[PDB]
Amino acid sequence: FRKMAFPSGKVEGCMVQVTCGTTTLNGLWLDDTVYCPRHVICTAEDMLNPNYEDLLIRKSNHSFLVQAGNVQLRVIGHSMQNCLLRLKVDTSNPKTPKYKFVRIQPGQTFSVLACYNGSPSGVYQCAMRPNHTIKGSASCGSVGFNIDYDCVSFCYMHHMELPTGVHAGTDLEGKFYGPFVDRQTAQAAGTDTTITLNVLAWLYAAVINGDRWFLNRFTTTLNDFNLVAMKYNYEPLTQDHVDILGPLSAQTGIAVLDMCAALKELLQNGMNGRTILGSTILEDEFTPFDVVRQC
Amino acid sequence: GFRKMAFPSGKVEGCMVQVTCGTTTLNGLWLDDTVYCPRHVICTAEDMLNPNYEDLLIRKSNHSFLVQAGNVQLRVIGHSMQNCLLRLKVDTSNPKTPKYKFVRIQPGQTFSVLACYNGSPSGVYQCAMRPNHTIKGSASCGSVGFNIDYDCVSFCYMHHMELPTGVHAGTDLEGKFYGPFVDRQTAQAAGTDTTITLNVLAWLYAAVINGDRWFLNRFTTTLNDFNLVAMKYNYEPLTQDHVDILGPLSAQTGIAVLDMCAALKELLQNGMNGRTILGSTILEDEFTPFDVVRQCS
Repeated sequence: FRKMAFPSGKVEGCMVQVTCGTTTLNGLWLDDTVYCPRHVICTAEDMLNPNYEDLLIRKSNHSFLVQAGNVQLRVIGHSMQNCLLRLKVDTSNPKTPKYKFVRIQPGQTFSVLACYNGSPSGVYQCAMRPNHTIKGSASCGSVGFNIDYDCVSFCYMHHMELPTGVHAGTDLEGKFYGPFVDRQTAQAAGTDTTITLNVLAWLYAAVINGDRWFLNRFTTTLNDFNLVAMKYNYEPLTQDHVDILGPLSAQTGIAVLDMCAALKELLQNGMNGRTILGSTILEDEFTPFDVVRQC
Repeated sequence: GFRKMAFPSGKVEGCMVQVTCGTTTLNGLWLDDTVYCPRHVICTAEDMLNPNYEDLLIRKSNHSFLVQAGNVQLRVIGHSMQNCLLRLKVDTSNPKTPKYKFVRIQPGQTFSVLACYNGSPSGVYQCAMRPNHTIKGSASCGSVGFNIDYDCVSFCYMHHMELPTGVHAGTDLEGKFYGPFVDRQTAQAAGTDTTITLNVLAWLYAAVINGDRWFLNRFTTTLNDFNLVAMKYNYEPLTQDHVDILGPLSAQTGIAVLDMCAALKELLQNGMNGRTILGSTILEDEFTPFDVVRQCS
C-alpha cells in the first residue's frame, strides 16, 4: 500500500523563480499573480527583527526578479497579503489549471512539489502533523496541494525551517499553520502526536487487502481506548473521527470500536515480528479519504 | 526528516493512454506515433491459463484495438509484438512526447512509477528494483517506471503481472521481463527478498550530511567480517564495486566505507533503541548513492 503523491504535472507549469536582493526562492504563478513568502525581501540581519511594511516601502517593482523557465516575466505591481507576497505580472499564466485555495485541518494530507530555484525537483506525499509542522527534505515557496477531479487545491507553502529541523508554512492566503511566524527566533512547537484517525484508516486498508491477523475478539469503549492511546503518544480519538470511519466500517465489516480494540492490543504488545501491508511500523499518513481512493 | 521523492510526472502524464481489446482494458505508453502496452490485453480471463500469444494475435486486426488519449480516440494503422509488449501504430504522433530513452536497470536501482487506471494518472511514487526482481504498492497494468534526466525521460519499467503475495512483476520497454516471471496465471516463484546494503549505506551517509551522526563509531570492520553479519540479517553481499561507488559519499563526509559498515553492523546487531535516523526507526533501502547525492547537492 504505497504512499503515492498526486501527479505533479498541473502544478509544474505554475512553478516560478523569485529573486529579491541576495536571496532566491520559489514562487507560485497563477493567472497574472505570483505568490511567494514575504521574507524574500529580507537579508540576513533583517530576519532577526523584520519590519515587513518598512522593508517593502523602499522596494519598487524592479527589485523583484521573476523567471518562468528561461522567460523573464515583467512585474508591474507588488502587494503584501498576510505572510505572502502578491506579485502582479504583465502576463497571465497560460498553464493556469482549475484551482482553489483551501485551508486544511491538522492530520490531513497533501502532496508537495519540492522545487529548487523555480525548477521542480521532486514530488512526495505528506501529512500536516498534529503540531502543525511538516517533516521534510529542507526549498521555500514549495507548495502543497490535493487534486479533486480536475481542480487543484493548493493548501500549503513552505516558509521557514524550525530549529528542530521541521518546516512551518502558510496557506495560500498568508495565514500560518500553528503558532509560527516568519522571523529567525526561538519558536515553541507542540507535541508531535500520532494521527490516530489515520492509523485506523490504514488498518482498515490492511483488512481490505488481506492482512487480518491483528483483529481479535477484544472489545472497548471510546474512553477506554483514549486512556491507552494517550499513554503511547496517540492523539485523542473523538466521536467525529469514528463517524468519519463509518463508511470504511460498513465496507470491511469491522466496527470502529473493535478496530480500536485491535489497535489497543497492537500498541501494548507491539507487532512482535509480524508486518502489516509489508510495513514493520504503524502508518499514519493516509486519511480515510486516501484509503477509499487508493483501493 | 528525509523524503522518498518521486520525479515530477508531467512529462510522463501526457504519454498515458488506455488500450481496449474485447473486455480487457489497461494502460499504454504513447510515444511519437507508437503505443506500447502489455501483450496480455489481447487475452480473456480464460486465455491467461495457457496463452498462445502468437495464435491469439493473428486472430486480431487493427479494428479490434481501441486507443483513447483522454477524451480522444486514436485509430490504429498497424500492430506487432515485441517480446511481452504489444506495439500499436497510430495515425497521429503525440505532440507531448518528451526527449526519451529506453533502459534496462539493475536490481537495487530506484525509479518513479506513475500509477494509472484506464489511461488516467491518479498518483506517482518512488520505488527501488528489489533484488528478487519485484516491485510493490501500485493499484494498474501498463503503468510505467522511469527516471528524469534533466529534459530526458528514461523509461525502465512497465507493470504486467500482480503476484499472489501483493508484489508486482513487469518488463523493460523492449519487452524483456525482470526475473523469471511470465505473462500467465500460474505458480510464479517469487524467492528470497533481501535488503539492499549499498542503498542503506548511502542513506547513512545522507544522515551524516544532514548532521545526524549518533550511529557512528571508531571500530572499523573487514569486508569479510561485515558480509558475514550481513548474510545473517538478510542483507545483500557487499562487493568491491559497491565500495567504489560509495566513493564520493565517503570523501565528502570524511567517513571511510568500512567504518560505515561497522556502524551498520552495530545497528543491525543492537538496534536504534527509540532513537531515529533522519526521522525513521527503520533503515531505509530505497535510496541509491545517486539519489542521495542528487538531493544533497
